[PDB]
Amino acid sequence: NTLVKQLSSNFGAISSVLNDILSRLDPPEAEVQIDRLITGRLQSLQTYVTQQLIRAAEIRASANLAATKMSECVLGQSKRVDFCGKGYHLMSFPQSAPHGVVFLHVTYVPAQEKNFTTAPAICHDGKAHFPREGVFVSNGTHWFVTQRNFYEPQIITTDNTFVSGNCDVVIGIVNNTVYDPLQPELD
Amino acid sequence: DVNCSNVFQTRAGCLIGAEHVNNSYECDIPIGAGICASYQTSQSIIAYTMSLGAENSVAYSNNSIAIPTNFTISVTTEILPVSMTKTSVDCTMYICGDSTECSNLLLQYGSFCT
Amino acid sequence: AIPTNFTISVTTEILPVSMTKTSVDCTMYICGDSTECSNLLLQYGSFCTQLNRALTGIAVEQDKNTQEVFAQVKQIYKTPPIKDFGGFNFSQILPDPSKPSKRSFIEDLLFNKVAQKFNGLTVLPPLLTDEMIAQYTSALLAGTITSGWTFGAGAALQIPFAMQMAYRFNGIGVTQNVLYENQKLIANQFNSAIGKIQDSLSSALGKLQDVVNQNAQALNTLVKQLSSNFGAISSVLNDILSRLDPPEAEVQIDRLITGRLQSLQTYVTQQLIRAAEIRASANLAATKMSECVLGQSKRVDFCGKGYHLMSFPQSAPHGVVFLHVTYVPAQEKNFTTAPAICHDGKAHFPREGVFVSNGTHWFVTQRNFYEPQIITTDNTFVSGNCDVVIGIVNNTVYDPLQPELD
Repeated sequence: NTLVKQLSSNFGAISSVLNDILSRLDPPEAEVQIDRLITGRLQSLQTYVTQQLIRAAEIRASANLAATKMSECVLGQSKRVDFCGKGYHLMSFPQSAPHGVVFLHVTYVPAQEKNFTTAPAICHDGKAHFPREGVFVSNGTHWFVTQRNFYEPQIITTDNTFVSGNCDVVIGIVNNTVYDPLQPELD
Repeated sequence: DVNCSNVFQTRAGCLIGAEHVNNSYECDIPIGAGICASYQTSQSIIAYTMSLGAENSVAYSNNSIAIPTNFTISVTTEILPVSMTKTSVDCTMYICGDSTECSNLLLQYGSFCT
Repeated sequence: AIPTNFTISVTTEILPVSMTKTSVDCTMYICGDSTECSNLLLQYGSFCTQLNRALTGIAVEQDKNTQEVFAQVKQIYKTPPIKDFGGFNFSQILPDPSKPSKRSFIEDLLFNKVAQKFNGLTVLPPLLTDEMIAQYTSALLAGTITSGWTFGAGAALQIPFAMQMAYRFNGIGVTQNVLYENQKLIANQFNSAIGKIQDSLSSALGKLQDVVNQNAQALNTLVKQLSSNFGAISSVLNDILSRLDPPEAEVQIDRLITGRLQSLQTYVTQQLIRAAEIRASANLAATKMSECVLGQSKRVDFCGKGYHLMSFPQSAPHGVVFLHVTYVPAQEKNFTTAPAICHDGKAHFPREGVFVSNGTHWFVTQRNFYEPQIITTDNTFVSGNCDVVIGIVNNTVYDPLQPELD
């Protein structure tokens, strides 16, 4: 609609019609009137194309950004933090849209939580025990073992705890016995 | 940029028609200098300071860790453009019409329209 | 070569998220305390109408970039009252209450380094002040030393820093038991790395200064154009009308209006190009906020230089300062390795480590640290015979299942 208004503007002349200049004015003296009309429109065309090149860069930047999310969030699982939506992304569902695309991410965000006591290490017979990938928790006096996501207490055995020296090197290490399933198997 | 009932003089401007209160609410209409305006409580246009969020703190401990017990499933929606419309502009039709001398002067600027 | 020692190094990175705002109007620039100037400006009103909609379209994007980098959560977290963070002393990144502003000592050190409106060069004031930006940076540093990565994806989960530091160190392949055996060594190297950055920033922020210089340089260009004649004899509109009548001065006023429209189209073109660089840099800075600060990103040459463990975002005028914690090994030796070890006709392949030797005995350790461990059957597994492997040595396995039966 902006280019339509340029055809009606006189640009300092007496009329914006090309046929009107060659009717009321002689051709030998009409060269100074048509030149101002053409020059006034060339500045509008150069500005129009300049704006289209800038808007094309924003669309190109959005197309390259959406292409990475199409080959990672949809095709495969992206382990990045806050990339495929907002939370632990699992799978995506791309949907079509006029002059665009709509993404449907399925995140995994926990809900409520509780509070339990922990310990950096557990000392048994002078050997420091460390978890493999879990975290030592405790409800009452009992010391259990769970993962770092869902609350699933288990029994602290020898398969989840490994020795790594003595107990006089860990600052703030507690003292608690460790159940050994190998002993009842030999009895 | 005017030096200054319900007159409020801030670092961004001068608003006449909104009473400033000591309470802080959520932002809505941005004005400047971290001051927003909204239609809240009779109810009229009042001025206040925008709220940056609910101030809270986490009790730091040395022998306690929070373990989540319940998990939920949330689905989000994002909008990203892909393409737009395509147009075309020609010098022989937009600049000149059904004339003859108009196309003669355009030949001198043929490199621009090309 | 298996590394035996580890060091802690902190790198810096200056990236700009925003700039200065400036609004230009055709009224206080092209026209004057004159009367005929406005009449001619109505024929070229379509050019100035786009200026009032293109310059304002940049100011709405500068405030939007600030809501994507510094605005990540909806809760304002504060620092805990206990200053004991597991042996690590935090005071350089925490806001000092004795200071008049809510900024730390590092944020206050970089702040010291970082007539025109009468001609139609109005400056729009920013929305977010310098006090509200420091509040968002304090909430990110509070959740990092406490939670770390659980506050940005749900509720805040409290966890001591002694056990949280071991989780950040296991993201490279090293076990967690090594951190507890050298807890005093990491605390001495972490505090020494902060002193090197503090002394370096007290005696160069060129990424945030060149942007301001380019803004003021383009403003002086429009000032020089108003004093020119553009083919006439004067520049003030109140001087030409006082000596020439409007019926005869129309050949000079049109040249001044046209000669100023070229500078407006050139100035608005450079602002749109510089806005694309700030918008592109804002998307890259917002990505590192959710990758380096939020979570442990294993990307190479992305969160500093080397193995990344944690980050600490800071504040900066028209920018953002990051403090990554890199990991680089040092002091390595030479040991003899072997692809596999044959026992009673079975090739034992490792699971996560590699066999090492010192010329006499044969040990086994991981891929990132030298830990002298005996050859066990629980750390390896059999797979076929020994005549299908090109390179394999022969050594007796201790077999931990033998002493258990005695």
